[PDB]
Amino acid sequence: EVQLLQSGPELEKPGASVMISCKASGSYNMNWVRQNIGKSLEWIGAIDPYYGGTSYNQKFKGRATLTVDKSSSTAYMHLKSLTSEDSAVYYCVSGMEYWGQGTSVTVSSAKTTAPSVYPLAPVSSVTLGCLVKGYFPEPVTLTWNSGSLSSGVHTFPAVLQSDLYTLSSSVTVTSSTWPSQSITCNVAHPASSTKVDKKIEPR
Amino acid sequence: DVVMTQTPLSLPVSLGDQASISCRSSQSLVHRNGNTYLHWYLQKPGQSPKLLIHKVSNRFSGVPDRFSGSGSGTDFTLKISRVEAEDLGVYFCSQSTHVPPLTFGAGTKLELKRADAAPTVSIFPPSSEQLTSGGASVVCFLNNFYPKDINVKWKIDGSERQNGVLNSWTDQDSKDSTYSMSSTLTLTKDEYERHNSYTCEATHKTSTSPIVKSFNRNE
Repeated sequence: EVQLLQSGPELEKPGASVMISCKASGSYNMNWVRQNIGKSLEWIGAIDPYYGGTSYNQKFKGRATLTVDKSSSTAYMHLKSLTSEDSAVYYCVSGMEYWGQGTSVTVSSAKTTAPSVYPLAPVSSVTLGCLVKGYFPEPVTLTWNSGSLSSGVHTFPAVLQSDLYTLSSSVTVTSSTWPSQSITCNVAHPASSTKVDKKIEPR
Repeated sequence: DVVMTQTPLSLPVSLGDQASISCRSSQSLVHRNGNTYLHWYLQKPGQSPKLLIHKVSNRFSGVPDRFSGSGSGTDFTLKISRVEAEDLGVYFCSQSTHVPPLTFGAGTKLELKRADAAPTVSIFPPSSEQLTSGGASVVCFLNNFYPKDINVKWKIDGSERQNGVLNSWTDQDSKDSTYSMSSTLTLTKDEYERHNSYTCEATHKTSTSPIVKSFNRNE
């Protein structure tokens, strides 16, 4: 019944602040909830769009400020003094009934960094891979043979560690397919205008 | 604050099975006004949560009647009479009797059952390209296994190395219902040139003994 459109991904340094928006349409208190990397949910607080009254989780009361712009049917969440614990997906929720699509916030000291892309060649079926290391921010995209190779692929979720991301992908094909045919991973990182093709060669 | 405890953490089912999931609160959710503010949400893979049941047993608009909620006081249950593919995802309970703060259970993942499957394990030495830049990552894929729990250790010249490991896991495969894992051990080139024997070792339900793949740097 109510649709909630949230603003796009945010990237901030430790100690900085973030402001995220939630535009409501259709026809209740606006709640904000954090979803942590392990999927756990934490309620931040709520605001009455009518008069502007608020209620906060004591955990967030010192750093979070909720506001509403009635003229634009838009709710805002401001969160200051950010730490890595605040790297999460933030949802606005109307009446605890309808959820927005979520806004990612990443809190990191990292600067934009292009990935290094490394071929993973083997030491009836053969497994090859592609290691995409040391990039920031998300996302990267990875395909095999320009997308024509889609079966037998496992592309793993990116993981942030020491303030850079790593991703990897494996592809498994019949032994008669490679190296008799070519296998290439195609990696794109738009934030750094990176587009690389890494052909996997026998060692 | 009220602690919501959900069990089990993971519930594997076959399509068509009944499913029951439990949510227990650290104290009674009966409010002084007579209401019990216990609610259930489903978050399907890649989506935002959706409300299924509010105030113990009220089905939210559009929710099919195969979903039902029951319980009282501190003990609550969500039942699915017959599980469908579209029901797979993470179920959360929440309480709003004792606020602030409203609190949530940790989630129960409703997943598909299939036959046990041993992982296909593949190990990869550093690429020549990476070595040129002075780094040395060793990668192990453990692919298409079931059930989901698995443990990996890296052992170098017969001794475990814990520093420099980065692990990632896929969600349940849409085609074969299996799970996969990637483990990357990142060393400096100097460290790599100090030891020659590299082993990726896993434990998994499918074997009483460790599952291993190895290589010798010196070929």
